[PDB]
Amino acid sequence: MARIKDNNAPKRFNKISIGLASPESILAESRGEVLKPETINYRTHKPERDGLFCERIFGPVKDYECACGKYKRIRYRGIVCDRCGVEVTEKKVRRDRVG
Amino acid sequence: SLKGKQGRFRQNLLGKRVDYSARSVIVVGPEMKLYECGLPKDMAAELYKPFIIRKLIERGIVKTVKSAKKIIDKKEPVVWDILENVLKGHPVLLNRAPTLHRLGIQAFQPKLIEGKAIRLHPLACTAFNADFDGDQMAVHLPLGPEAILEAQLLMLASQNILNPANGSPITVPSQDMVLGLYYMTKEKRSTPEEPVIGEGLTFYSSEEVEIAFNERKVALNAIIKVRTKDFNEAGELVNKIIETTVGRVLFNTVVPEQAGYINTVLNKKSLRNIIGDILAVTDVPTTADFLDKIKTMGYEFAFKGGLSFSLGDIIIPKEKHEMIAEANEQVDGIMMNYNMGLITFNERYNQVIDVWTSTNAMLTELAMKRIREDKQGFNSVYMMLDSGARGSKEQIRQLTGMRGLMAKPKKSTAGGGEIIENPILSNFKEGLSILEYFISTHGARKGLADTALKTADAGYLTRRLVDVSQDVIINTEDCGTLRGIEVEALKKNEEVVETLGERILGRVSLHDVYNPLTEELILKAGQEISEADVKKVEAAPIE
Amino acid sequence: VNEVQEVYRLQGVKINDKHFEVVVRQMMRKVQIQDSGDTTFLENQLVHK
Amino acid sequence: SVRIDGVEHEFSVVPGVVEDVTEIILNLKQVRFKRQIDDVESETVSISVSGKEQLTAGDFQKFISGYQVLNPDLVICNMGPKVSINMEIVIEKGRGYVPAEENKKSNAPLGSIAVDSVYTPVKNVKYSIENYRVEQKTDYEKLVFEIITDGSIHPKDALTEAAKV
Amino acid sequence: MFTNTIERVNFASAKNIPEYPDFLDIQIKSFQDFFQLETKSDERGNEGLYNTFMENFPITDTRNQFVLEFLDYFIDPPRYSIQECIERGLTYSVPLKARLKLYCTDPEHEDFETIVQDVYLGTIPYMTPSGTFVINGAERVVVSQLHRSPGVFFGQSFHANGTKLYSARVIPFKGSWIEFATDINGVMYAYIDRKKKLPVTTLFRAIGFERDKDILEIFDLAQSDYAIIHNTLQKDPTNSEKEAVEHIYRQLRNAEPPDEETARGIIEKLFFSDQRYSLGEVGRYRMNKKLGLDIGMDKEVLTKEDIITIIKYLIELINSKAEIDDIDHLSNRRVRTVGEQLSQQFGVGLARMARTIRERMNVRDNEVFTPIDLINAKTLSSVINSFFGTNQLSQFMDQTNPLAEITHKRRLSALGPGGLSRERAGFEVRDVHYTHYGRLCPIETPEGPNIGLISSLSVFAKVNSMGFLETPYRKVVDGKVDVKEHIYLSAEEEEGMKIAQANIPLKDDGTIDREKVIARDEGDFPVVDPVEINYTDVAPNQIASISASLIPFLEHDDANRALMGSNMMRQAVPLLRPESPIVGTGLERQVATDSRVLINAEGDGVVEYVDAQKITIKYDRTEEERLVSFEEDSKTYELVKFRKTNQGTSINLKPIVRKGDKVKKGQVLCEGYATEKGELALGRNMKVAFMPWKGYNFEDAIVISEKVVREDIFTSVHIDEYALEVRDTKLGAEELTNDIPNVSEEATRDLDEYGMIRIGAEVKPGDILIGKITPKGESDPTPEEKLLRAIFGDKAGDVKDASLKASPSLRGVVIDKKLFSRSIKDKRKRSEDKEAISRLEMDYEVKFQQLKDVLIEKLFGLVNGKTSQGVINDLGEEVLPKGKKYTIKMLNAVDDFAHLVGGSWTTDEDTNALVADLLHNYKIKLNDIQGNLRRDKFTISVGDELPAGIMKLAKVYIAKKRKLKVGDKMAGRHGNKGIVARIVRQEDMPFLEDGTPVDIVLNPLGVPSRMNIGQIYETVLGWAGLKLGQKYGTPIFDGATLDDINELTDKAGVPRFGHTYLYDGGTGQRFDQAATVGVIYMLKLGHMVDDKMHARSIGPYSLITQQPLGGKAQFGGQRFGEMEVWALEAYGASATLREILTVKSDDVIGRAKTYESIVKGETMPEPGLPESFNVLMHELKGLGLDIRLEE
Ligand SMILES: [Mg+2]
Repeated sequence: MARIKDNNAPKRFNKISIGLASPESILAESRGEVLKPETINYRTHKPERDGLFCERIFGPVKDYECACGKYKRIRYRGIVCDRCGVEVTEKKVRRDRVG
Repeated sequence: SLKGKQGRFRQNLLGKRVDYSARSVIVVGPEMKLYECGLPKDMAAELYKPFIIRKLIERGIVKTVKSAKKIIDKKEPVVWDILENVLKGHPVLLNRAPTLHRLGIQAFQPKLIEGKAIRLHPLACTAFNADFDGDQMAVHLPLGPEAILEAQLLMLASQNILNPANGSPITVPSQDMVLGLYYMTKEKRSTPEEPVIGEGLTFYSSEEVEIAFNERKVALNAIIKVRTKDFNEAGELVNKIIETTVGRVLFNTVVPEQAGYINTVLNKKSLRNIIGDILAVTDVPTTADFLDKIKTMGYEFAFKGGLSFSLGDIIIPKEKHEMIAEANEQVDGIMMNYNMGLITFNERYNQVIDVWTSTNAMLTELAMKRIREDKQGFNSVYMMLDSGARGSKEQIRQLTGMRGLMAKPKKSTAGGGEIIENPILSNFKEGLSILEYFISTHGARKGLADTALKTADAGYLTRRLVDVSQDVIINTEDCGTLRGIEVEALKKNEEVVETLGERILGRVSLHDVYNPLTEELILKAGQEISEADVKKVEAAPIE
Repeated sequence: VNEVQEVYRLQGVKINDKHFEVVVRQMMRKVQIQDSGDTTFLENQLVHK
Repeated sequence: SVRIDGVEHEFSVVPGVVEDVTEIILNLKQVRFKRQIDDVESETVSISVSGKEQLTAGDFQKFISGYQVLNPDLVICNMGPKVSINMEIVIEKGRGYVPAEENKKSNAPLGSIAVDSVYTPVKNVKYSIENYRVEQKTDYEKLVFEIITDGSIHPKDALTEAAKV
Repeated sequence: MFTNTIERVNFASAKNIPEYPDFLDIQIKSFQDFFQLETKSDERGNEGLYNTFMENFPITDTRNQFVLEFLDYFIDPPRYSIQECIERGLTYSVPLKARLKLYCTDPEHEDFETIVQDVYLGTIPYMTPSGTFVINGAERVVVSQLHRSPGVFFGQSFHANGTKLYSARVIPFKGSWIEFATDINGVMYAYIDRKKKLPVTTLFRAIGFERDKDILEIFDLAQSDYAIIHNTLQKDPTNSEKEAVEHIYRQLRNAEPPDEETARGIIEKLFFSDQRYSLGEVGRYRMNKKLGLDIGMDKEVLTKEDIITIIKYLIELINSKAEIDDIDHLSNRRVRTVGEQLSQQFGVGLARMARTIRERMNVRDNEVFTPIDLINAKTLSSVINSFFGTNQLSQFMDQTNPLAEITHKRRLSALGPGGLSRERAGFEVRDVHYTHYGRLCPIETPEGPNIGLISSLSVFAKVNSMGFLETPYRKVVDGKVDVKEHIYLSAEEEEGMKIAQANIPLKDDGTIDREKVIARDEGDFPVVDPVEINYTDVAPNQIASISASLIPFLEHDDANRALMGSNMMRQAVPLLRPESPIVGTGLERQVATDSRVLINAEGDGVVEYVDAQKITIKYDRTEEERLVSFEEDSKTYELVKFRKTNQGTSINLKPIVRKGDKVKKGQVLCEGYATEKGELALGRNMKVAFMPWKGYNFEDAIVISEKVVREDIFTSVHIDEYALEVRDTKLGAEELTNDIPNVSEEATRDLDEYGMIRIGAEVKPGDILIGKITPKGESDPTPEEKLLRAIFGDKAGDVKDASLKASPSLRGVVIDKKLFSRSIKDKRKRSEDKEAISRLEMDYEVKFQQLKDVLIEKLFGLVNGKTSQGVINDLGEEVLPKGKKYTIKMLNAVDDFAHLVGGSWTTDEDTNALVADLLHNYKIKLNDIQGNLRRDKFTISVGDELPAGIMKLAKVYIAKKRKLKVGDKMAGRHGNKGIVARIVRQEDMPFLEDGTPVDIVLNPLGVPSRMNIGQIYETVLGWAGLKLGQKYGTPIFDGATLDDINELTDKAGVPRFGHTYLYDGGTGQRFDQAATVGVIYMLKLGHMVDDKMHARSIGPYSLITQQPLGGKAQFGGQRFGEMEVWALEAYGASATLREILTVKSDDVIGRAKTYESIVKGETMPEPGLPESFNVLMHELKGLGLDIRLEE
């Protein structure tokens, strides 16, 4: 399959700036808040909701499939499921979304 | 997750594994050119897979990448036909670990070959420190046009003739090549037992010399007279009759013209100097062509001579027993002198060591003389040693004379290893006794352990130097400083080790320099010191 | 430079002096401050020239 | 190609036979053939030998029609008196050496084992050059040729074919 | 005379060479001493497992009410054979059963009957007859450890200020270390476990020297010599025994003692308690010898006199009146054999078992229990299995060739637990010592980081009971050598003795025939008269190992090249047709015989039947042996055919004997596996010419003829074993089948009903070998998948393809398939199994009855008409009445014949011995039949044994016939390694005046710099032998001389030194100079090009780093690290470095776009951010630092 053109253009930069992180900045970059200390369910191996591996905050584990399975395949790209709150997108997003 | 050797910085950012890469065993492709490497068919097919796919879709044979992959996996002849064109103009990069200098990665033009081993040009071995006893090399394929041009114009083997450390040539012929060139360029004089064909003849040019050699009317090592171009005392190119050798004429047939006439017996040192001079007077491509031609000539004339290693070439002197006996009587004299209290224990030990080392030196000299005068200097072992192809004076001494004194393995914390008063009398031709072999095992194991343990320390020193010097990059053409360094000839113990011209060669002059005797402008401020300026300075009384 | 080059020379290896000169230049890029004056720096501090 | 009944790969063993299938294959590689019938380029030979204590190349002769075994004394394998050996060999024409990889036919029946083929008929060629005197000139050369063949081609015919090439 | 024995012309001059000690003694003898299986129960000596049980028994509870006593141990036949264990991936183990007696000593518990019961202690892995252990189906060797001997060593160390520091270290066999060391201030301290230092005067007070007067009376306080004691007293903070003991308690436990008794007890348990501290016999002997004390050997704890003597010796050591101990001296290095290590592991396991038992009977005081309820066999089984599985000394067996095997079994390792580490290994330990002569091979040691740390035992060396190395010498009196007997001398016994070489000239009476003879005296080699000799060497090859003893003309080769050759022959691949060297040493036959890989005849006999699969021999038996043994006179041996080794090589044994041949004990029955006709044949004899060949032999490259490939000279067979385990998962049980979804019928055509590739099928890269389907969680099929299902009609179930596939470099033929399946115990299946066990029990009981009445017949035949003296059972019951003549009826009245251990049968001692042997063989046969019954019972009940969680184990064997090709590594026996550069046509190869071409060409430039003339000598002598049709044996230092080779070449018509004029194959012109031509013995090494070529465009990527994977098996790319990046930076290759760091390694979008652009011919996309930088940025953001990319 031809890889989708990720329209997030490679950020051109020649300078690296560092500094203290404001709480407002952390809230702006964060995709959600983590309430429960549980990581996954030991039986179904699915991530617990609002956990350290939750799919509503960090992204779906399976490509183009929501947590509850209501929406599947690429045809629902960009849609957030009303039942589980998980966006239908690539698994690669689980490397960039921050809580 | 950040600090430490296992943090992100030093673990996942400074090194990585790459695609479009390969690795196999390397074999010698002596028929190849300096910029060419032999590439096995499977390796080339896998590395150049997307290019072959592109050409398959362009040819209309397959409309999809899947069908192209199916065709490539079946190894059809059309795949080879396309790969032959794809290889052209698309060099690969050859790397052997450890990469101690930048010559550890070089660009070569790939050629399809049979088998599963990569073919390497012999002249790149010295730069790669690669032999053919089981070594492997990694193959890296540049993709973009910038990378391909970068490889062709900076990393091509033909462009990397010089050593960046000192500027001396690094693609110097070695072993077989040097031995063959030495054999061809050596002279042989006529004797009543072995007359030399064609000695004393005069020739109008190299053309008649080649005609006579091909007609077998003149020997390869015959001393002849030929008329050809050579520099005169003024530095101009004129014809003159010069006494030479047929092999030397044949060698000069491929020498670039501007270098004059080369009329010396070829060894590794003289060959390096000749390549340096040729590159000084000509351009890099001409020097590369010269290197290829002399490589082929040396290989051919080493093959034709059938130069071998036989027990007859290892001539143990007939006087070996007599001087061993004389050393034994001298040691007995020292021992009886000690027993009567005339000398001390340390004095007796020193005298015995002196006697044994004098005997070893005399035996080495006698053995070298015998092997040298054998067959008018055409003994194969002597030709191997004198040319610099392989072997040293000490190794020939061990094969012919006596292995000599050995150091004890004692664990003395204060002093070093003491020398055994009884040396290894026997050599490898005569065979060592059980005791002598057990003695030599100590030194063998010590050397292996030392090398294996200090390679890593040398690597750590290299890493620290790279870390401290990485940020030095030539960014401006001239900073206009009036400050400089005053350079003089390096003298150690009344001996000039580095000449003034050699040290100042390649530098930029601070101020103008005038000849103190003739007031001529030798050097201009802001100008590079070329070789001609080096000669002018060496001629003038400048220190 | 002379000492390092002599040690390398004893083993029969020829390396140009310019490499050691480049390294020694980086080895001498800092100064030690003896009096801060009114400046931002601190006593016995190593700073870039 | 060779197919021994009950043997599926070259790394097996025939019951009652001292030599494994690998040694049988290496011995079969050494059999030499001389053409007896013209225009015969390939022949399939079915061999069934029983009641013998030793299978020699001459035992193949009763089944081969177009070719003649030049070394019938070559022992293929040692068997027991109650061992029955049923093997099928294919004889073809070629030049030089063809490895067993190239001899593998995709339409071959199951159990067929391809073998290396050394097709060369000449074992040794030795030549010498001696001076020859014609009238007053002693510089003329005389050539002597000594050729050792396997018997498939006569030395004179070998010289003629080399000259033809 | 034997028909198939190779006769070799031996050039040896040394005489009276005694037989080589068995090369596998260091393993087999030690293990037999450990277990004592062949020894009868009443004759079992006090060594090995019996002492292991004695030291841990009897086990008594805290109240001394229950006593658990050990009586005897018995071992059952193993549940599986060696071949079965290798095939099934199991450990060759034997069950252990122990007879234990339990009784209660409390009179309040008189109702507690004494219980004697046989307790199954678990499975113990058993050693193979070849000296190996099969662990998890793979052979392993417990390499002997060379560790520091128990005792006290006086060492000297230098402080940072240069002051000399003297120390005395006592290491026990079992217990804590104690070290007496001096400081920079002249005050010496005693270190306990190196934790905290205590002045030794405090220890003296603690051990009973309360006052300063007693301590000074110890040393009789020459005052300047003993000033250290006065300084230590001055630095002593204690004055009485109580104060000293309390201070020691505070220093050790970092807390105040609750009372004086516990503080004293800590010292007592630390240094004077048998349970916690043990010097051992070796340690006690060494300390008694070196300290001049005469303490009895029965005391294994430290004593006051030992401490006083050690301190006195240290004081004189400081005074330079004593010498420091050499750590590398082999008196100070002791060999820990396999039996000793097994003894330690069993001791630890039994200690844990004893503690568990003690806890249990402390809990079960008022309950009636049996010893079975007290013992968990897992406690011992887990310890032994952990030692065999995770310890460093239990290493993977080197099974490339018999030489490698026999060298591995004779290897001595200084690493492992209790040894040295590579980082702590200095130059001194790695060095060769003078005590290595005849004990450790000075030539054979691995190259790299392990040089000197891994050593090989010499040919004649053995390990004594104490664990030190001895090598045989011949005693000399008044210059006369005793040529009949030899005495083994240890390293401690060799000090002060002057030793001469084995090949010294003797008269017919044994007197030395030299005026002055070189002698070995410790580390020096002085010259002495024949009167001054004490001992002499025994064999010329006494210093060399087995490998170093297989190099002809080794005395002409440099020591480094000898080392390389010794290492390289152990890498020689077994050839399809091995050929014994024309120029050998003569050790090949002994190596093949002692390797025990070849089937050896157990006795004199006649072969009945010879086949590629089995050999039958009717062994010659005497009449009493027939009367006493239960077995038939004919024994059948199954030959090993195409068995995979650890390194992938193949073991193929072919019988060399014919029908009717006569054999004797020890004869080799089969050739193969790098052996030919009973001699080790690692390679092939090859015609060689030494000349440069057009530069194709440049820099150690090798030019070879096409006749090598044509005639299969260097063709070898390798076998690869691939295993696929089926497992029960959460989504369901995995299945093996040929119905693999999304796979064409062509790819599965070779698969059977179980998904396994058909036997004999050709394996090509990517072919399916074992088809496996993993159940898939319910997922809606993709529209493409649904369309494919609708079109092709394939009923693709909810399973995923997980079939094991052929690697891209795999090409071969399947030669074996094996499938072990766990039986699913269903109710009907359980009932059927129960009925099967019932029927098997009836049949086996019939078998026991048959065995019993043949017992009756043989016993009656032995004792017919004689009187019974009373034979007592193990319970003391007298079964055969004394004074009654033996009758058939009364012999039929004995219920159990396996348990008569007491009483006498007849007056005739010969008859009694015959009856005892008959009963012993009956016990063996009954145990074998019982083990067979147990094995079939296990087979019916559980079936194939598999690891937990695995229902079926599928294995497929693929054989690879690998011919010699360009890139393959060949090497001689003299260190001349090389790579085949060109396979040259026989018409182009150099040929002699006779028209015969040479077979291989070697570069003459490789010899003079490496000083290996032994290859030259071998070349000439091999040419002489090939022309004369002879084979030669060349012992080292006593081998063929130049004059002998010259005579042989003159007889063979070979030019002297092999110097002959060759002719070019291409032009026909004679070469200008003569070349050295002859026959050299060449080996094919395992560094073959088929396993080393690798190429990747794209492939799998890693999880976290997203980098391409590494390794050939994973189809990964090469590593491009820091130094090569420095090279790119030096070249100024900016774009190449950028492309490599991003779009070839970890730019996920960039690599795909680059591949698409290359395929479609578009301009290359700009590199993106590497994933490693993304990870770094994400970590820095998670750590709370705001990082932004600014343009
Ligand atoms: Mg190498």
